[PDB]
Amino acid sequence: SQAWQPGVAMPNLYKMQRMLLEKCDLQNYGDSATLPKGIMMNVAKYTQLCQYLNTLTLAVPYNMRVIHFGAGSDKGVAPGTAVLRQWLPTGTLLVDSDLNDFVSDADSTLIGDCATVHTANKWDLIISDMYDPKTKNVTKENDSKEGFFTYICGFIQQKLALGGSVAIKITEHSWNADLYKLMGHFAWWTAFVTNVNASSSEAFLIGCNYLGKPREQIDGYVMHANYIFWRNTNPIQLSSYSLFDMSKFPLKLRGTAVMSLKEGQINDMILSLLSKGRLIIRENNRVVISSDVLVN
Amino acid sequence: CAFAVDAAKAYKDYLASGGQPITNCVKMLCTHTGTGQAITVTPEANMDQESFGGASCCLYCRCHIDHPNPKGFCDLKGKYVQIPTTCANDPVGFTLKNTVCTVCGMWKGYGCSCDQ
Ligand SMILES: Nc1ncnc2c1ncn2[C@@H]1O[C@H](CSCc2cc(C(=O)O)cc(-n3ccnc3)c2)[C@@H](O)[C@H]1O
Ligand SMILES: [Zn+2]
Ligand SMILES: [Zn+2]
Repeated sequence: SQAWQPGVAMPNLYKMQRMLLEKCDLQNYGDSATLPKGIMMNVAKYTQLCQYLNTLTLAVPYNMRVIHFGAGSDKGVAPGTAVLRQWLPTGTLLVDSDLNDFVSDADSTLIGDCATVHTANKWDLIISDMYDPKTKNVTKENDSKEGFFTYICGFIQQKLALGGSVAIKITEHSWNADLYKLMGHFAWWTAFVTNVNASSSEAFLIGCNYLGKPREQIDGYVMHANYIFWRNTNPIQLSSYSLFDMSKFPLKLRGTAVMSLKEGQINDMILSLLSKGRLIIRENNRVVISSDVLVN
Repeated sequence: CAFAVDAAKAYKDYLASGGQPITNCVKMLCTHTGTGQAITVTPEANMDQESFGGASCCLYCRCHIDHPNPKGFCDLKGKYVQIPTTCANDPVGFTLKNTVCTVCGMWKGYGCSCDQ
């Protein structure tokens, strides 16, 4: 039983299908996990996300750079950032952003639409919880959405270091075909469902070790249909079990090497080191970010 | 003109009047086998403490008002604050009303043993 895992990743055989898109109808739709006393869903959820990320070959350089989109809550704080800061090695540079105002434990916070966010440097890890509730319209076709997903695809392509990783929240209706297609530009990818929120069609699309080029061709319409089919036929038992064992939570400080290499200089030897979580390729300059402000 | 908004004093008086404390402080999952010190770089609660994200327990952070010292600096933001479990219904109140021993790192009167 997977009730003792932090969550369930999409099995590889489901990725290889060619299903057509159906409505998502979860068996455990009504249920809820009993959270430890006084723990928020967003804390439990990010904790399980990080516990699962602990099992992947994440590159963890010195002076790791992490940016977290969609980090505000309607109550004005940043629970997910607090978990990320707990998880990431001490001294990791963590940048925060959201449309609405909030206070945060991040080293720096940018308020505004994500499309107004620009950074000079590249990043080692991109986390997104962005979600527009206006997409849960059950009465029209579920097509690929753009909005913030268009920004995210561009941001990954332009500002994710080779070897870096990504976790982008999706749901039944909040998804994007190009983002799925981008998953084929990583050494490995999955859709991860946390055990505490397994009654929701939410998942985190995780791309692990960016390679900058297609490794697989992935039709993103087919793959989201596959994801829904998996969710539809695989009820996941709600569980908060993994929340009670935090002894091995911190991300393992791997000291992963950072090099500054040029596009024609990336071997199959380099590609292979990237694939193993042993190499980050980016400049190591100072981190500079800004938010575009429209004046009247 | 010596006018300075005094939010610390307004909050204490709000509590005394019987007002419900500031909510939605960000409580962390942790082992509860930690050093028990007051303000730390990662959650550090012991068996009788809860650990919270710093910014969410700072009165000034939470009210969107300036921090009371010349530099604008906040010593809670980006760290974790350990709150005695019996006071965790009001972490903002707790961090305001209490002081961190400068030699052992514990809360004076809640773990600091330096005056025994
Ligand atoms: N384009 C964008 N640029 C920058 N930030 C963006 C962008 N889009 C979204 N965000 C940010 O994502 C965060 C998490 S979604 C919050 C939410 C969830 C649910 C849910 O779960 O059902 C429901 C609601 N709701 C709204 C009204 N009645 C309910 C809200 C959030 O703080 C939001 O501002
Ligand atoms: Zn503060
Ligand atoms: Zn002391």
